[PDB]
Amino acid sequence: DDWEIPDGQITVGQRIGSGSFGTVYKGKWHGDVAVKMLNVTAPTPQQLQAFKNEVGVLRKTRHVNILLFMGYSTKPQLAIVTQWCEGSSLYHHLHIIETKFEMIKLIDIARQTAQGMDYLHAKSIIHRDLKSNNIFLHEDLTVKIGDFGLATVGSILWMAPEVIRMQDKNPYSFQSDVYAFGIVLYELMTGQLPYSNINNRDQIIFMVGRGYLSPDLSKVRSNCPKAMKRLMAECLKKKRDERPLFPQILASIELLARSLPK
Ligand SMILES: CCOC(=O)c1sc2cnccc2c1Nc1ccc2c(c1)=CCC=2NO
Repeated sequence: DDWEIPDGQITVGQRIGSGSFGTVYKGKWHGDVAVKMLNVTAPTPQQLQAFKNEVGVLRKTRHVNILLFMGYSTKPQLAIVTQWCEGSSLYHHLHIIETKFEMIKLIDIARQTAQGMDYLHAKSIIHRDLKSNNIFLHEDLTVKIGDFGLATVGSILWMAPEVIRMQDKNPYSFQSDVYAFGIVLYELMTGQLPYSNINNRDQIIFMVGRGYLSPDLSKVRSNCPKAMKRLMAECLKKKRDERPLFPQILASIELLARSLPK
């Protein structure tokens, strides 16, 4: 049953980038896998803890739309092994290679991301770092929500105002996750990162916190359904309690889906 992998089983190859608390690599372990690794000579109890935390979280997830946790290793170094996604993250698709997705597809990406979160929230798992960087597109047609380093039971554009102005003790809730999802909906419908016309970060932070700046929703592409625009505004509510929860969100996306191809 248990998920530890004995030393020497994980062949670590190409370095591909970074995730929360570690470096990501493409590896082999009964096929292609992704490997997030500490690569520190000796781990701090600080690091040891965030590692044991994440593993504990991942092992409660088993879902199409949640990046499949496969195993962990503490042996050569601290490392988490997950399935491989050939074809890049949603952030990369949108703001790096500039994939021009069709609308029908964009809504389906949004329908799966919603689907995955509903699952996590049903299991009382707050992601706390949802962004397009953490939304992976497996073989170009299947959304896998990844990176649970911050989840519970640095990147500010997806952060709800409440979270931005650090008060009280815990600003992170289902509602804060909904906000994050709201911004990825923005990226999808606009093909742009929010506040793109402001070049000062500490201004964007300040301003979102005091609520002087919200995402400019009149930038959604003309064939984005009125129903979809409405849901987006609902997610990006400054007051957190005026946001819907994912069960209600998902329903809306599935209703606008059926009345689209016709
Ligand atoms: C170019 C940078 O991209 C990366 O960071 C990539 S490319 C890729 C491909 N397939 C799966 C994951 C990834 C990935 N990121 C991640 C992010 C978090 C991860 C991870 C891989 C393995 C365990 C873990 N924590 O839960």
